[PDB]
Amino acid sequence: ADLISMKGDVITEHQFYEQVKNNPSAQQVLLNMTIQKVFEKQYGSELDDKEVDDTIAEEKKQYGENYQRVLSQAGMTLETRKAQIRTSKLVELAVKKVAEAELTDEAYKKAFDEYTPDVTAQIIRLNNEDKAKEVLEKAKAEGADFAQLAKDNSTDEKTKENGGEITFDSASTEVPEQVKKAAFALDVDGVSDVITASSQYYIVKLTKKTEKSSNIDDYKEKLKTVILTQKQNDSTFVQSIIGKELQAANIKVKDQAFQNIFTQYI
Amino acid sequence: ADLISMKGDVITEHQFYEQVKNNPSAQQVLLNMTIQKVFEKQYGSELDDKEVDDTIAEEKKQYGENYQRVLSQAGMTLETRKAQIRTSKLVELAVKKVAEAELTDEAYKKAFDEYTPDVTAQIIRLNNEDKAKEVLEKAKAADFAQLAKDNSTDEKTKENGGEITFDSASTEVPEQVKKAAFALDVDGVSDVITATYSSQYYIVKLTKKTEKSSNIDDYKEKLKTVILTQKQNDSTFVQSIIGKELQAANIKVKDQAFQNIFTQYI
Amino acid sequence: GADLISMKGDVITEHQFYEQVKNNPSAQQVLLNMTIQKVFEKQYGSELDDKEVDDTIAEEKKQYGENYQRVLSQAGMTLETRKAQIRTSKLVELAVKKVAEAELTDEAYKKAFDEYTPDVTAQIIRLNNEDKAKEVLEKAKADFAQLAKDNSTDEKTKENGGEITFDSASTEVPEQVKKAAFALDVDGVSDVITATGTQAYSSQYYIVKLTKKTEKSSNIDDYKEKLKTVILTQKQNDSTFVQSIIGKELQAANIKVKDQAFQNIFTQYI
Amino acid sequence: GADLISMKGDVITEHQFYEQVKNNPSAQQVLLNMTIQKVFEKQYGSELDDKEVDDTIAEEKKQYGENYQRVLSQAGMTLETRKAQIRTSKLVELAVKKVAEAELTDEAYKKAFDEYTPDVTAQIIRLNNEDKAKEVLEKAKAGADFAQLAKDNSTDEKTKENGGEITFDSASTEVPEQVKKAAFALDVDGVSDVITATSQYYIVKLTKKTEKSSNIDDYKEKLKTVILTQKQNDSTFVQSIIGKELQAANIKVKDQAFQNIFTQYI
Ligand SMILES: [Cl-]
Ligand SMILES: [Cl-]
Ligand SMILES: [Cl-]
Ligand SMILES: [Cl-]
Ligand SMILES: [Cl-]
Ligand SMILES: [Cl-]
Repeated sequence: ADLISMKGDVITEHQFYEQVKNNPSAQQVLLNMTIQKVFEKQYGSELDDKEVDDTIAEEKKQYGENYQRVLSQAGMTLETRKAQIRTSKLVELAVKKVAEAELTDEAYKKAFDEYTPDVTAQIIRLNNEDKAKEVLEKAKAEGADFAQLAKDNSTDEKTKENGGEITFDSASTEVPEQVKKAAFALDVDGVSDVITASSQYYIVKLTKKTEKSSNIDDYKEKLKTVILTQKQNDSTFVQSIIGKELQAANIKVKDQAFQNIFTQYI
Repeated sequence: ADLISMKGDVITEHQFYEQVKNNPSAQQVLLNMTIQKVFEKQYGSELDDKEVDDTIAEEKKQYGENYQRVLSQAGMTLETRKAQIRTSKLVELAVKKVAEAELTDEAYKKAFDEYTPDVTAQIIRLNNEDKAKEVLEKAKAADFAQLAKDNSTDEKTKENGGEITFDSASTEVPEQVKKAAFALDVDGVSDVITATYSSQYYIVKLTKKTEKSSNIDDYKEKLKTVILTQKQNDSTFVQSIIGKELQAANIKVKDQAFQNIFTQYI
Repeated sequence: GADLISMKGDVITEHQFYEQVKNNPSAQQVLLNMTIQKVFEKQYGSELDDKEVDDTIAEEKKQYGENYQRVLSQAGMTLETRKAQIRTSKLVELAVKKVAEAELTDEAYKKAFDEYTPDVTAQIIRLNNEDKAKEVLEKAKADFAQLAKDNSTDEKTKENGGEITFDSASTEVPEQVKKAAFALDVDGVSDVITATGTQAYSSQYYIVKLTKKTEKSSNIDDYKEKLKTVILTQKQNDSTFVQSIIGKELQAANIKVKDQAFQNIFTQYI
Repeated sequence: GADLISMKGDVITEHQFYEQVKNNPSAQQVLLNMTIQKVFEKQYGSELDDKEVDDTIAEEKKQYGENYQRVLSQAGMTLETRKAQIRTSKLVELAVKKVAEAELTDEAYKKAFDEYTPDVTAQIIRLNNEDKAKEVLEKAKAGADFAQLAKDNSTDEKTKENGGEITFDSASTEVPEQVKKAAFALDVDGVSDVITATSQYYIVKLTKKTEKSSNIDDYKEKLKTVILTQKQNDSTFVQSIIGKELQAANIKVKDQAFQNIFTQYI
């Protein structure tokens, strides 16, 4: 109950709460706790722990020895960050499930009209931007071998061996969004500009293009993936899903200090 | 008590405490609560309430009609800010005492040596260097008061012939103007002095100069103010006084989560 | 030792003048400053290039102009020993930056990261009169770039439609202007902000229009360098800190004060 | 020459210290004072007994008490140099007196005579508070005996025990100029209003007024002492005497650093 003690006085946990409740950073914590509980009740039994555990494991490799430090500077630990990813994946799972159910034929067609089928291309991934520009000037030379440039310079171990080559749709998650839209904009044998997506630098050469069908029926599972991704990144949709899940949980704010921050949702 | 309720669950105050205690902005609130209680205990009787009201009055004038908006951004009200300002003055007061107590004869000797008593002069300030050179050829040959009235940009001195009295400790006039002025003879005109958002140009005419007395007591309080004002703005000094006052209060941090924000002090 | 003054049937020698001048407070400071110079040259001298010292004294000569020679006399300096003083100052602040860097804790970085607010773009309109600021405020309830271009006293911002980018740590913008701007929403106009009438500056009045706001990241490393500089420049301007480093460095030299007259001026350090 | 400071692999010597310190304005003042001291000690020194200085030293030492060592330190000085300063001061005034005596003229005597007011006996009640002064002012004007009012109320310890009584002329420095001019304007046995000197508050009663004689010969020696004392307190006169005495010594400045500070005299 006592947080701090001194000569002739103490600070209690409740005294600490009564001061800190007006802090906007602390108000955000109660909002995020409420989003966690509501979404845990609704979709927590549907979300596997392996979905969270793989992502927190994935994130630990990206930072490595800096991971303990950066979390402590943000005021977090292994558990609190795990809860944050879990919360984020519960909202995403809810957006996925509500979107899936609302998939219309009129929706499938809109995606179908803007869809692109398999496109083979040679991609070179880079770290240094000075290298990326130096690789690009070589790629536009008279008899420039794009394959050897990929073999010599590219960081991507999987495509590096095969002269940077890769095949992908609009629905592929294995290549970035900015990289794909650059690839579809090119003519065949066209080399892209330096595409950017502690970030990564890409150059793409368009090799092949495949014909798209009239019949939508065979592209159903891939158009589904495009529409879901669009809904995952439509913030107006994501905020509605949060708002509607909170309204369905029937949250009552007991202390009036936290009344305004829930107004966006309630 | 409960803070949020929903279908078959509540977020309790203690659960909110357990999440929010790691929040860096929250950790600052407890530290400030601890500083507020200790400094009130020791220096509260000495501090008069009127100069706390002078600061919040000045602060209300600065922001004007942005004050409630700026206060809400910080997560505060007029009352809680007035408490925060009171704490600042209690720390300021304690810092002043320890600075007063650490005054040596050597610091006075040094401050006395570097001090130059009040001189009276006439200054012309200009934005353009080549206009300052044009005005200087007139000034060095002349009615200096009129030249200031017609050319000077300093709106404070301009109207009364560019007239000004200052000593070495003066913050009204720049270092280079002061030093240039002290080095002049009476009725002498300086060269263009350049003070360094935007650099300015100056022409100084010395009217009068006070003779610096032998005895140090003649400028005792003026030198005391120089030495204390310097210590008041040293963050390292202020943070050391806070630390020593917290150690004299015999603080025990009971919750491990706050241990780190206190190690700098205790 | 030589003779400094000669009269009929008597002289003042250099040793006799020394034996009197050693009690002069100003003279005791000169021995202290000669001591600081020698120690800081031995330690950090090799690191400092002479070009930067030549830049400072060249800048300084332009600032004073033909006043400079006259001004150096009053400071107890010739051109040579001023150039040496500037060098010593640079060697001190160089040494203070190293120890400040070496004493950086994670809590210092964390506290700075918490209090720091990232770059926001905005348009400002500085004004001399209060009644004119009330006039422009109601008009700016609008093309804020035009209202800046016509009315703004700040000639730096006026050219680019009043626009400016700044952190919380920017000293280019006043504290109350920054705090007012961070409290706005995007495309939001503040009421009149007032920099009050003090001795140095006359009272200024500001109207702020927030244009862009960076979202504050979760990763400290995105702002590490800006947070590093604000913590270091704080310690650089702390007189107590600089004095402690000087005192530490003088203690490391193992200085023996031979003449008793100077013992007290060294006691603050040793 | 000897070593002042030593450290690892280096020393600062006396000559090195001299070559630096000689450009310092305060150090240049010391040498000018040493030169004034040696010249005046050579010419006039035999006339001044050290008892004269020792009496003045014992006066200061008895005043400040056991803070005497500290107040000398605070003034950038010691017993030996302060003793030398008093000595040099007394030899200058002694030398100035001789020139003043020889330059006495009947014009000078006539001007002193016109401004002179002869001996006046008056009872002064020195008061620290203005409220307490106006109370005693009422009591004196009523019936009342003025000697007891001074005994039972005056702060000046010397006059208090003698019934506030003191005798003086226009020359006497032991009573203030505002009090003297008030006293000369009263009628015999008349009481003044409250007088402010600057802040102490005086009430005068004129006991005895000497009628001023028509003959200058009746005040010859007193008027002489006025003229000489006036020449003593005239800074321009004193400086000129020091200046001319330095010229007579045939002073060569053997170092160009000190050339300018002597040029103020020679
Ligand atoms: Cl093929
Ligand atoms: Cl504050
Ligand atoms: Cl002391
Ligand atoms: Cl020096
Ligand atoms: Cl707004
Ligand atoms: Cl005493």
